[PDB]
Amino acid sequence: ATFEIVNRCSYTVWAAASKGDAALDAGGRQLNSGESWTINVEPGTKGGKIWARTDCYFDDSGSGICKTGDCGGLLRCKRFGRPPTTLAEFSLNQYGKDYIDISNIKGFNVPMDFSPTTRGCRGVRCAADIVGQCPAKLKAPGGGCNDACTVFQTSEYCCTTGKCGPTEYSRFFKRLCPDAFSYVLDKPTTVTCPGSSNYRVTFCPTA
Repeated sequence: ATFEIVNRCSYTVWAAASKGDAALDAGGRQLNSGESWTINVEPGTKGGKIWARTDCYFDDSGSGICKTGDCGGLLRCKRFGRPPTTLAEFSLNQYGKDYIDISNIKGFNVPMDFSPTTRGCRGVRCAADIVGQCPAKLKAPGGGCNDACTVFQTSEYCCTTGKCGPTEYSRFFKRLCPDAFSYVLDKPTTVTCPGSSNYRVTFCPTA
């Protein structure tokens, strides 16, 4: 499956792609404003994620740091990134279908659209100014808007027991972005696509 990753932000981002225990394609790359990077993701990939990292520095060996979404200091991510990170999430070729969503469960850093480039399903988008409107207690000093689990580490926010409800904090994310997951047990906003669809992830789709 091909994913074209497009940076429409006015600032540079460092795209990342991982399934948690391995890189997808090269795992990461710098995208200047306007740049597009196309990666290939193996069919059957379960629990894949794509995200943006901001304010990164890497040396010539590809080691460094990012202010949001850092994946163990690597340019080429092999693991998931440090919150806050808006997440494009996907599982491919699962009994004949693909499943896609956007999630704010790990917070929000950069607005995103995640859409198929092939027929048979709709895209999803979370492009509101979540960082600008972020509740004081969730603001990440390093940049972005943290999820409540990251900030407070309670069973209720982290849904540790599989029993949790919406919260004042989850409702903030849901109000700004109805089409993204706002907490673990949120009413799903997952889209079912034909198996083996192709996709485009666009950062800052409306600006």
